[PDB]
Amino acid sequence: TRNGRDSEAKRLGVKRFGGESVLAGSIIVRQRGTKFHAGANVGCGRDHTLFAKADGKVKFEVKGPKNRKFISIEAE
Amino acid sequence: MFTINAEVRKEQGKGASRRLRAANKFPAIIYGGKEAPLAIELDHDKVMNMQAKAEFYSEVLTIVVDGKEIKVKAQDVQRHPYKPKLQHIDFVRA
Amino acid sequence: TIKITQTRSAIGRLPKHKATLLGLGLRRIGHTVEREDTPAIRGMINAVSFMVKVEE
Amino acid sequence: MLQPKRTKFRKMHKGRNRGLAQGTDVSFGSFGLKAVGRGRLTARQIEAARRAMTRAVKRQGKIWIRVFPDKPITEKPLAVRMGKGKGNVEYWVALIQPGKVLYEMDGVPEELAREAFKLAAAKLPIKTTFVTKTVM
RNA sequence: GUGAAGAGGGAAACAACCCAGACCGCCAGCUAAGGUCCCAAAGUCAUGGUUAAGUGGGAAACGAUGUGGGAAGGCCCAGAC
RNA sequence: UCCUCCUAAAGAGUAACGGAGGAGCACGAAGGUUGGCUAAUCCUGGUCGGACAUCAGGAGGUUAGUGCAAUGGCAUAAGCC
RNA sequence: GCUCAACGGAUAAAAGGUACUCCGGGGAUAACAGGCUGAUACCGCCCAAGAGUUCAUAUCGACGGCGGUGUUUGGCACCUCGAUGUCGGCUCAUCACAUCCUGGGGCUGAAGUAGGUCCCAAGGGUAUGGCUGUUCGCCAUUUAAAGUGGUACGCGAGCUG
RNA sequence: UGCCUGGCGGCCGUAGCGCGGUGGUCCCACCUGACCCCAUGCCGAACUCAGAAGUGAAACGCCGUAGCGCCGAUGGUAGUGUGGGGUCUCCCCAUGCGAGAGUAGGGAACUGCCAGGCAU
Ligand SMILES: [Mg+2]
Ligand SMILES: [Mg+2]
Ligand SMILES: [Mg+2]
Ligand SMILES: [Mg+2]
Ligand SMILES: [Mg+2]
Ligand SMILES: [Mg+2]
Ligand SMILES: [Mg+2]
Ligand SMILES: [Mg+2]
Ligand SMILES: [Mg+2]
Ligand SMILES: [Mg+2]
Ligand SMILES: [Mg+2]
Ligand SMILES: [Mg+2]
Ligand SMILES: [Mg+2]
Ligand SMILES: [Mg+2]
Ligand SMILES: [Mg+2]
Ligand SMILES: [Mg+2]
Ligand SMILES: [Mg+2]
Ligand SMILES: [Mg+2]
Ligand SMILES: [Mg+2]
Ligand SMILES: [Mg+2]
Ligand SMILES: [Mg+2]
Ligand SMILES: [Mg+2]
Ligand SMILES: [Mg+2]
Ligand SMILES: [Mg+2]
Ligand SMILES: [Mg+2]
Ligand SMILES: [Mg+2]
Ligand SMILES: [Mg+2]
Ligand SMILES: [Mg+2]
Ligand SMILES: [Mg+2]
Ligand SMILES: [Mg+2]
Ligand SMILES: [Mg+2]
Ligand SMILES: [Mg+2]
Ligand SMILES: [Mg+2]
Ligand SMILES: [Mg+2]
Ligand SMILES: [Mg+2]
Ligand SMILES: [Mg+2]
Ligand SMILES: [Mg+2]
Ligand SMILES: [Mg+2]
Ligand SMILES: [Mg+2]
Ligand SMILES: [Mg+2]
Ligand SMILES: [Mg+2]
Ligand SMILES: [Mg+2]
Ligand SMILES: [Mg+2]
Ligand SMILES: [Mg+2]
Ligand SMILES: [Mg+2]
Ligand SMILES: [Mg+2]
Ligand SMILES: [Mg+2]
Ligand SMILES: [Mg+2]
Ligand SMILES: [Mg+2]
Ligand SMILES: [Mg+2]
Ligand SMILES: [Mg+2]
Ligand SMILES: [Mg+2]
Ligand SMILES: [Mg+2]
Ligand SMILES: [Mg+2]
Ligand SMILES: [Mg+2]
Ligand SMILES: [Mg+2]
Ligand SMILES: [Mg+2]
Ligand SMILES: [Mg+2]
Ligand SMILES: [Mg+2]
Repeated sequence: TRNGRDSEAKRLGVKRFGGESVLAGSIIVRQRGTKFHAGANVGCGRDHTLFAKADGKVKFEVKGPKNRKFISIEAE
Repeated sequence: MFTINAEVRKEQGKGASRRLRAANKFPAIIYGGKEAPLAIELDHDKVMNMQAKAEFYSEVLTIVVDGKEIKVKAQDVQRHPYKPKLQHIDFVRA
Repeated sequence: TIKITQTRSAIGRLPKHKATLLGLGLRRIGHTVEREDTPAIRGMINAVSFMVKVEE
Repeated sequence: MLQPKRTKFRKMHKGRNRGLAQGTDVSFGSFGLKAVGRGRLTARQIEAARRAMTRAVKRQGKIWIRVFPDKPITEKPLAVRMGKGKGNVEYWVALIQPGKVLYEMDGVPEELAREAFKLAAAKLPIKTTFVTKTVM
């Protein structure tokens, strides 16, 4: 009548959580906005995916002057 | 002439303070200035006949704890939302 | 030293308390077992602390 | 009566009814009548109690209502099989949890206020009892 | 989580509830859930209070000098009722 | 058939004849880059000008905007020349 | 190039009727009756603005509150489809009591007469006809009274259709 | 070494707004003047250049500042895993974990590589 539709979401959120070790090319956070920002040695894609450039351990770091979540990459 | 006779609780927190509430008592706290927060119990029905006057909340109180008549004033009070009771009082050291 | 016995059964209880008895090796009522001591063993006994009797 | 002039969306869910109160003490006047049980207050009962208590106050003093019903309760119409959607809003209900106050009064003395609140207590589905003005 | 694909004691019987997981044999001992006045096995076991209504052994709004315990007050040999 | 929030129980996912909404296009720039800039609203003064055109400061600080639904973003602007 | 839009797309191409019907199944799934809640129905209670010359309580009760009974209209699809015959009459009943009559007591805005209204009481009794297929209903006419319900809305291995 | 002032940093409202004073030798702003160097969708307002008569008024840092905002106790609160119940539409028990809002309070930043001026 008026209430028939919905759409399943694109299975978003954090994929490689903060603390463990990732490779290069894999994705950390598939997200909508710039919700977790442009952290150290990660790229924000076209659809603002957080993908690492180097290898090693991830770390969820607060930074910035407006309290923004940056997602970091350092060499393990 | 308003006085207070009380002693100090053994174990703190929720499950102990509920039995202390059941056993005709209720907690309090005494803070302020230089002395640390003193976490004592009180007598329930022996201060129900004392909180019935505004001089409780406008006059000095002498608490006899540790052999020391502390000179306090009433600070804040909590009550059971559907009971004629008392729950928890603050007392500043002033 | 420690000692452990199991007095209540485990059938109608959780799979979070049907795998601590794996790590305690208790396979029957009365299956008394001595193990080591550490904070981890006390933490693995305070999850099933309604159905064992410690013997010390 | 009371009713919302505007809801953002049309029909709300049921929820549940857990928790103690928030508006615990007398906040404006001198005398109060306070709920004890757990339940649900419609739009009609509170204004019926408002008339049944105004009739005892005889336009003297002042009274305050604080609760205001806004839950869009519904009904499924009679002789319709259970499917084919939800129903249309029939009346507007307030939620009353144990301890919440409903009305406050000033001016008119307390011994009149006993029976003046007892009459409006006798038209209400959950047991209430009187409380006074507490100086802190 | 039982139950379907699971037997057994307690809920009278009662797939789903609590106890508990029986491979076979014995005229052997300890308990769980639950019971101990006889039916049907085990306390008419001891102190210790309430109840007088078969309440126990079905229920609301409200009602009342039924009843037991606590906390205060006012009036009083300026004898209060 | 696809898209947005909620029900969905702090990660993904989770249904019904449950609660509300949008799409089946556009853009030769509304694209890439360089350089630069910053709002909605009311008060006050002013040629016809009124409660609302344009002009002046001035308060206030994204309460504004995105080619369109919401949701999440957005000042380094992804908003505007 | 394919609004295959019924959007994983059967064909390049497609609408209805069966009370003349037939088959495999189905209590997964409808009607009849049960069983489960009890929303509507009915009957007792609570507050008591008022009406009643005075007066809430003789009799009614506004705006509202809570239950009972399982009794109408309903909701779920459990037993029942390798079948339990269904409405109403005729013939036989039995229990329930929220009691129509009859029995005993209190109130009244009860002088007597006749009544109002609750409380105890279910032993016994409860219309013959006109009209439609009809329970009911309306009407004519008696009596102390022409009660209300469950029993597969009792009863077709008992009877009309 | 000490104090002050200039680009860059750590820092993320205890670091920001309030109101009252402040300091111009050097630095910074205002300022001065403008044809080619560039400049305005009109215009030395912005943007660029040349120079230093004049001022520290506005900007810009300091001290004073509880009107704020902000941080923040201890104590109590319902929630809450896991297990037993009850007067099972929701609450009580033994166990831990026990926050938001508010009370007592702090609170006018702090610091680092660098260059100049004045003093010790
Ligand atoms: Mg607890
Ligand atoms: Mg609430
Ligand atoms: Mg399973
Ligand atoms: Mg099967
Ligand atoms: Mg069995
Ligand atoms: Mg059995
Ligand atoms: Mg039974
Ligand atoms: Mg048996
Ligand atoms: Mg076995
Ligand atoms: Mg036992
Ligand atoms: Mg025996
Ligand atoms: Mg005995
Ligand atoms: Mg009762
Ligand atoms: Mg006398
Ligand atoms: Mg989720
Ligand atoms: Mg565009
Ligand atoms: Mg104007
Ligand atoms: Mg840009
Ligand atoms: Mg298909
Ligand atoms: Mg398909
Ligand atoms: Mg197909
Ligand atoms: Mg084809
Ligand atoms: Mg024919
Ligand atoms: Mg023919
Ligand atoms: Mg056939
Ligand atoms: Mg069959
Ligand atoms: Mg079936
Ligand atoms: Mg039917
Ligand atoms: Mg049926
Ligand atoms: Mg029926
Ligand atoms: Mg019933
Ligand atoms: Mg009766
Ligand atoms: Mg009278
Ligand atoms: Mg009456
Ligand atoms: Mg049947
Ligand atoms: Mg057969
Ligand atoms: Mg049949
Ligand atoms: Mg009777
Ligand atoms: Mg009579
Ligand atoms: Mg009889
Ligand atoms: Mg009879
Ligand atoms: Mg006889
Ligand atoms: Mg005849
Ligand atoms: Mg005829
Ligand atoms: Mg007839
Ligand atoms: Mg019937
Ligand atoms: Mg029937
Ligand atoms: Mg019948
Ligand atoms: Mg029949
Ligand atoms: Mg027959
Ligand atoms: Mg028949
Ligand atoms: Mg025929
Ligand atoms: Mg100043
Ligand atoms: Mg200044
Ligand atoms: Mg200038
Ligand atoms: Mg807390
Ligand atoms: Mg806190
Ligand atoms: Mg500060
Ligand atoms: Mg300042």
